[PDB]
Amino acid sequence: QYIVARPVYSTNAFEENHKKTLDHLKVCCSCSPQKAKRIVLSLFPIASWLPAYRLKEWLLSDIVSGISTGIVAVLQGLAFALLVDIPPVYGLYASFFPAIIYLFFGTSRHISVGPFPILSMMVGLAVSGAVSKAVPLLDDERVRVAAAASVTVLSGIIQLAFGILRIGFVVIYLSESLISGFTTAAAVHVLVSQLKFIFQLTVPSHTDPVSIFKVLYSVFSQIEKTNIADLVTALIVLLVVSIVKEINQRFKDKLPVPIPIEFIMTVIAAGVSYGCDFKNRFKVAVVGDMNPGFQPPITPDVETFQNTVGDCFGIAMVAFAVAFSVASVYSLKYDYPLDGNQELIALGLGNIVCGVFRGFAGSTALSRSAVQESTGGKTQIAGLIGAIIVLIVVLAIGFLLAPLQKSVLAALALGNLKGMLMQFAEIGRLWRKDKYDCLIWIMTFIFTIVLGLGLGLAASVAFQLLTIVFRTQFPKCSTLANIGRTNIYKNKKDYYDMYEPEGVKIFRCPSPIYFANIGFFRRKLIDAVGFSPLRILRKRNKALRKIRKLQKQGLLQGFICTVDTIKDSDEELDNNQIEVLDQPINTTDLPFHIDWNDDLPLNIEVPKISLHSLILDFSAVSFLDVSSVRGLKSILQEFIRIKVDVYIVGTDDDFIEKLNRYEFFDGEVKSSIFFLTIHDAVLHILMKKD
Amino acid sequence: QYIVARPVYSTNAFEENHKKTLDHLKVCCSCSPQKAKRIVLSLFPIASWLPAYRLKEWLLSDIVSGISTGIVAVLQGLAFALLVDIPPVYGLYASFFPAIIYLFFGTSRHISVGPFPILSMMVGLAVSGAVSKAVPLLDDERVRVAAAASVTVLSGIIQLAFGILRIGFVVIYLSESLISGFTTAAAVHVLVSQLKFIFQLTVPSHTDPVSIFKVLYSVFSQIEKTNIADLVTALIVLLVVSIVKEINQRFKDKLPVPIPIEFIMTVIAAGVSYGCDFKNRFKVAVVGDMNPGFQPPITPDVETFQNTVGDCFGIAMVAFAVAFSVASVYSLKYDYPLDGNQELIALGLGNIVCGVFRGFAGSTALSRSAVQESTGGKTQIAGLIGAIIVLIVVLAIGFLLAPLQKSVLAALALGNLKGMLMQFAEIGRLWRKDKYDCLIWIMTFIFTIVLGLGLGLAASVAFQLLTIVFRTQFPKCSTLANIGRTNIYKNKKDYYDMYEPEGVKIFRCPSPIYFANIGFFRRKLIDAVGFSPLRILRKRNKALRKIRKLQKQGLLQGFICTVDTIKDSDEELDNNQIEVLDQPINTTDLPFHIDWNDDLPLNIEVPKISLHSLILDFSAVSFLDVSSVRGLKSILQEFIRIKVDVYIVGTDDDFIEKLNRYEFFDGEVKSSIFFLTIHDAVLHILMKKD
Ligand SMILES: CC(C)CCC[C@@H](C)[C@H]1CC[C@H]2[C@@H]3CC=C4C[C@@H](OC(=O)CCC(=O)O)CC[C@]4(C)[C@H]3CC[C@]12C
Ligand SMILES: CC(C)CCC[C@@H](C)[C@H]1CC[C@H]2[C@@H]3CC=C4C[C@@H](OC(=O)CCC(=O)O)CC[C@]4(C)[C@H]3CC[C@]12C
Ligand SMILES: CC(C)CCC[C@@H](C)[C@H]1CC[C@H]2[C@@H]3CC=C4C[C@@H](OC(=O)CCC(=O)O)CC[C@]4(C)[C@H]3CC[C@]12C
Ligand SMILES: CC(C)CCC[C@@H](C)[C@H]1CC[C@H]2[C@@H]3CC=C4C[C@@H](OC(=O)CCC(=O)O)CC[C@]4(C)[C@H]3CC[C@]12C
Ligand SMILES: CC(C)CCC[C@@H](C)[C@H]1CC[C@H]2[C@@H]3CC=C4C[C@@H](OC(=O)CCC(=O)O)CC[C@]4(C)[C@H]3CC[C@]12C
Ligand SMILES: CC(C)CCC[C@@H](C)[C@H]1CC[C@H]2[C@@H]3CC=C4C[C@@H](OC(=O)CCC(=O)O)CC[C@]4(C)[C@H]3CC[C@]12C
Ligand SMILES: CC(C)CCC[C@@H](C)[C@H]1CC[C@H]2[C@@H]3CC=C4C[C@@H](OC(=O)CCC(=O)O)CC[C@]4(C)[C@H]3CC[C@]12C
Ligand SMILES: CC(C)CCC[C@@H](C)[C@H]1CC[C@H]2[C@@H]3CC=C4C[C@@H](OC(=O)CCC(=O)O)CC[C@]4(C)[C@H]3CC[C@]12C
Ligand SMILES: NC(=O)n1c(O)c(C(=O)c2cccs2)c2cc(Cl)ccc21
Ligand SMILES: NC(=O)n1c(O)c(C(=O)c2cccs2)c2cc(Cl)ccc21
Repeated sequence: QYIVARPVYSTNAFEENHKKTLDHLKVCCSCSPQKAKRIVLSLFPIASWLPAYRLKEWLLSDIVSGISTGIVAVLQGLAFALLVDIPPVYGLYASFFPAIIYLFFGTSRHISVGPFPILSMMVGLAVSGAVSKAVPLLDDERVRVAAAASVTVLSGIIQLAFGILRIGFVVIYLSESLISGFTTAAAVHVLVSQLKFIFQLTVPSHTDPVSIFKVLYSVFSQIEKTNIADLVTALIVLLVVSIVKEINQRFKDKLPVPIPIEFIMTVIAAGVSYGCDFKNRFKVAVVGDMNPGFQPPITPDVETFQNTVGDCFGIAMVAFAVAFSVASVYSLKYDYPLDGNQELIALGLGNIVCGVFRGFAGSTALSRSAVQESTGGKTQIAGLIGAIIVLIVVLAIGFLLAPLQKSVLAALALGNLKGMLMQFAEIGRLWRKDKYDCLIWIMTFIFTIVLGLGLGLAASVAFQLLTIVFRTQFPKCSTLANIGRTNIYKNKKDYYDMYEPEGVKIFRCPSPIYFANIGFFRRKLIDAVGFSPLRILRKRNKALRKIRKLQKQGLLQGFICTVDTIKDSDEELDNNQIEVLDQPINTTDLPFHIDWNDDLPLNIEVPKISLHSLILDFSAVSFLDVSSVRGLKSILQEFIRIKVDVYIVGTDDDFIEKLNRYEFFDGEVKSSIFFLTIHDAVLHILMKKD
Repeated sequence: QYIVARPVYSTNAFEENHKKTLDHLKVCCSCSPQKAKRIVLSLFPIASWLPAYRLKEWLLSDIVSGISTGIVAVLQGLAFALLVDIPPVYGLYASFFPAIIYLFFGTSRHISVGPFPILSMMVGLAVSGAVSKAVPLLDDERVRVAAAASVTVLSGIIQLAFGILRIGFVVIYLSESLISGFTTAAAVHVLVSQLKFIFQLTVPSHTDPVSIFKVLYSVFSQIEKTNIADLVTALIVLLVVSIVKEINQRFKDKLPVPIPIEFIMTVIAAGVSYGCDFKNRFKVAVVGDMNPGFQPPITPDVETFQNTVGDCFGIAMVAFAVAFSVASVYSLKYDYPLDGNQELIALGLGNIVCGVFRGFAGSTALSRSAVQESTGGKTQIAGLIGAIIVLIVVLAIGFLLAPLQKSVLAALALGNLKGMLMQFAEIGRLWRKDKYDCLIWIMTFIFTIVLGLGLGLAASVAFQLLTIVFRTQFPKCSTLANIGRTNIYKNKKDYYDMYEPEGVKIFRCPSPIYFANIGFFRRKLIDAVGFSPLRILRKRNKALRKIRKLQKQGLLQGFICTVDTIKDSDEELDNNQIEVLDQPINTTDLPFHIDWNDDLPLNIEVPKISLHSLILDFSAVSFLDVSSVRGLKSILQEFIRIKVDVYIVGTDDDFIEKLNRYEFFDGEVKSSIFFLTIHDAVLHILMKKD
């Protein structure tokens, strides 16, 4: 049973009966020989797991996973190089250099970095913006490569500058409702942007607010020019891949290393396209012969930095958020301490080295990481084998992809959109849960469809921040009362036999009071008390001025009258003199001790007040700002001058220690109004009144 | 003394011992004859105070205040029409039509609407943007008037659309730190923009990111062309007005209706400029003769709506925020119910009627409202007399301002910048108070100086919203303990003789848990408990799998061994099989009842745990979202499967009623874990353990 027999404490009788107990530059600038061995081995993390490498139980699994992710990285390299309007050889450069740099500088053991379609589509939008903003067949796709490389270099520089300044916690402003709303709209963007390769149409590059319908108009105005031999091949590839992926999602009994339908269908499509001369019989958009070898490095152009300095921030944000959210899943499994700041440095170095050698930007993909982890990827040596496969495709076997339809690539990339399109079926899962994150989802989807991918992310983040203000805009403030003659105080409109003491009003605001809900708090407090205290103070001051005017006239003196009725000379105060009606009342010059409650002398009318104390339950108020401290001080000054005691209960110690440095406590609003709980304020009032 | 002898309640034993107690379209669509008389008399509020008009005590004071504000409105009309590059006659139209419309449609009794310099400067920027974006001496200032009228019409339409949709609470996103940071930067903008009239220079219109230094470069590159006869006159006017304003701020004894130095200095300057032929002796920039009469109305141009649709939103926001913050001061005095939604409708109608008749936009000014209220303005009839004065200046006495220097106007408008420039001396008043609103002030000032007035307001609002996330990003989570063997639980690192029970950990997070602080909450909870529970669950599952493998081999059977030492066959789990290490443990198929704490059989190693229950004090957690509910459910599922009881205390009723519709409670995380306070959870643990 709950038995308590303590005295009544009031936060100053408690702090005197139980006694309590440069700034950062001398702990962060101490050059020690034990700290450099931590800093270097956390900056260059290949010296930490490569000596501690269990060879005999990991090498074969890493080799198998490396081959099985290198084939997928080759097939996804020259398929994401079509979302950018560059030749498809520049997609193989994008999946080789970051996989080499992340081997030396990365912390995650299970992701395989390369390109992934949302970031390559954002790069494809930014390069068309840089082309359309620059001052003055093969000469068009030269400046596309030369500007995509510079967009990649600038995004890597931004990511490296994030990683050096140790701001790796920027992923927490990217809640999963915003990610789930951005991802389906990016999937719709991919599905629309890959229509011009299935139908084999010619679409000009659009870079504007809404461009998901400009591409739709430019495609659907020339449906009569659709190559049937490309559409039939893309439809045949698309329904086989979905059926075999459905079979691979089910049927997982006696089935190790599930059947790769993408590689098999690509081999079959390339063999058919070579054997029957599909470039000459029909007229298809075949992937031409790539130059065997790498390209010499280019200097990044300066005039395209100043044109796309806004899009590279969004590219860096998306490339860090995706590569953190994917890697944290495999970090919760296997229990390794993934470091957020080193990921930005590794991805920035990988993107810089990729952009110097004419690649394009990218981070890890969810499907390639799932292929690398599901087939037994133990460490990042599988990424090295996956990069060696792309190296041997670039150097030697480049002619084997020369009879590739370029519509089977767009059909394969439309294959695994079902993972990002099923999240449409969660709005109903969010409508019956919060109705604020459903709003965040809907507004993120609308802003990403309409305002593109660069501006839509910033607009959805700015709305996600406004949602938190919407949550605490109109709090459900209530009035409390006692249940069962004990220390249980709950809401008055809930239980039956609640007892409320005489002249005590316990008020509770269940939200942190800041600038958007201080006026609402004041209005709700005035409506719950029953009067405005400034109105009663002004009427009391008017009555006191009339009383002392009658005393100066020689009528009053307790307070006996001479005549029964006087004239009702309502001396109204003009401007620049009405501010004396807000002054505190002093009755030291009078012999009587008026209380403004029983009655007054002749034709003096003052509204009555039954209160003598109110209690503010501030147990849920988390913080205050200058506007709340100013408004709260203005409220308590009206409540104290009206002879009503105020108590603020339920606060802990650093709340009072923060309120000390707000110039809150003066000779009127003393520091002895803070009590511990609600019940020892009611007990203090009851032991003070009698 | 505090004596309590209640039983121990657990939010389900409490709700069964004390029994408790279309949606809005049928209360908002009820056409009643008593509701129309409220709606019309709140929409057309001149029918409410004009019959209730105490004539014999208000008429003379309203006439005096009307004359004294009409002179100031005339002198401020054709001085704010120089911040826009229009002829000065179009400033007298801006202070006449809104004062007539606000008489019929306004609620405040003490503001005098007209132009005010921040909004006219924003109009002057937007009109230059509309000129510089339009496709193709007197022909330049024709399109300035024709585009400023359309910017005014669009801003009035936006304000009227705000007032009809009843969103009049948008001023609460405009905290006083943001207003105080925006106002001084607007004052610096006014002081720089009025330099070309003192020196009498020719400056082209700049409309861009940063333009406070483009005007400074265009002025200070041609200092050698400064008219000395204008600079000397502006300096003579400027130091007299400041001295007499200092004398008027002090010396307020036997001094009614303080001496207007602006009208006297304007009369003296005009008389000197006429008597000595200042347009011919020197070569000054005198205010030319205005056409006597109004202008016929124009249709607003459509092509300039689409160019400045972004700036008109900022003009409407500033025009509502200033006219609300000024009117609320005189609404707190005199006690009248000012309505926020009617102010938007009245200002929108005033701006529309002003923009049709070739005026420009505006709301009330602080100085004109102070002049109208301080001289005895009782109602809005003083605004009507102030408009009649502007009418008689436009119609008849227009030649009296024709010898006006146009540098004395810029010198007068630099006079009362001291009210908006002294707020520089509050950063030190905000540095020792919060250091978040000092940051809001500094970032608002920097964004308004750099990004102009239109974009700077939006950027400072977007940073003000981010400040609230910065306040609750890293909360100061703590561990509590008991003081003095009673129901007082406070922070463990504060007091000396705090007692903590055996195996109980009371944890407290003093912030609402949302998406930005759920990972920090999980990391702080794991660091305060002392272990990760998923690690102990995985090691317990590995040990249990080894135990049952030894049982299948025929060695174990309580739990006696056969041999002393076995081989250390560490059967490590591959991928797609390691997720069985997170499953709950069941020991129903074993005869023994292992507890994972004392010891285990041969070479089995499990980490020990001293906990058996932890308590989460959620009294300060105001709300949750889907990310917090998901992460909290994931935390409690690890803590329950490890055989550690969890209790969540300090929550009130609608917190549990909200958590019901989150799919939070299942067969594992039952609803019986919620307790009332901290002490009756500790008492429940102590009465359950023995
Ligand atoms: C939820 C909503 C309110 C958020 C804000 C949406 C706006 C950002 C969208 C909605 C309508 C859009 C406009 C709809 C149509 C057009 C015409 C379009 O014209 C062309 O592409 C050229 C046509 C030609 O040259 O003939 C240019 C973009 C624009 C202005 C769009 C710009 C982006 C707008 C303003
Ligand atoms: C806000 C969401 C929910 C709906 C979006 C509706 C509109 C904003 C969209 C739908 C149809 C779109 C239009 C569809 C086709 C075109 C043609 C397109 O191409 C041209 O005009 C090329 C030049 C020419 O041929 O004249 C320019 C964009 C435009 C006007 C689009 C502008 C944006 C529009 C009006
Ligand atoms: C804290 C985050 C938001 C990054 C820091 C702010 C950036 C958004 C700013 C700071 C430096 C700025 C740059 C400073 C100088 C220039 C050169 C300038 O070159 C010109 O040709 C001038 C005329 C013009 O293009 O407007 C173009 C803008 C640019 C790249 C600016 C683009 C915007 C930048 C990158
Ligand atoms: C958000 C924070 C952590 C980012 C910190 C880094 C940025 C402040 C720097 C990194 C690289 C900088 C860029 C490096 C080079 C240039 C080119 C420079 O071009 C010129 O001056 C034009 C010269 C010419 O046209 O001849 C304009 C600034 C800009 C875009 C810089 C803008 C500022 C950037 C993005
Ligand atoms: C606190 C800071 C980081 C906030 C972001 C600041 C930017 C929005 C500012 C800082 C530097 C500014 C730039 C500094 C100089 C110029 C050159 C200026 O050039 C001209 O006016 C034309 C010159 C010519 O024609 O010769 C155009 C604006 C611009 C790009 C400014 C645009 C606005 C910028 C990028
Ligand atoms: C961010 C805050 C704290 C400091 C701001 C520093 C810069 C962003 C400012 C200071 C000096 C400014 C410059 C001062 C003078 C000019 C000349 C001005 O006029 C012309 O160039 C006209 C055409 C010509 O004559 O070439 C254009 C803006 C510019 C470059 C300004 C651009 C913005 C600058 C670099
Ligand atoms: C909820 C708040 C933020 C207001 C609602 C959204 C507005 C910001 C949008 C909705 C309608 C939009 C307008 C819809 C159509 C047009 C015509 C369009 O005309 C053109 O010549 C098209 C090409 C172009 O200028 O880009 C110019 C943009 C404009 C005015 C748009 C400007 C932006 C507007 C006002
Ligand atoms: C924030 C919410 C509450 C505002 C609600 C009102 C707006 C949605 C409306 C009110 C007036 C509208 C404007 C009225 C007229 C026009 C002109 C119109 O011009 C054309 O279509 C061009 C025709 C041509 O060039 O021939 C473009 C949209 C625009 C700016 C409209 C944009 C949308 C506005 C601002
Ligand atoms: N598992 C696997 O081998 N693959 C995929 O999952 C692919 C996708 O459709 C992706 C959509 C978003 C990221 S990947 C894919 C595409 C090609 Cl061209 C070759 C192989 C592929
Ligand atoms: N009280 C008064 O009569 N006046 C002022 O206060 C003036 C200002 O400087 C203002 C600065 C911001 C708003 S007003 C002012 C200017 C002129 Cl041209 C004529 C009279 C004036």
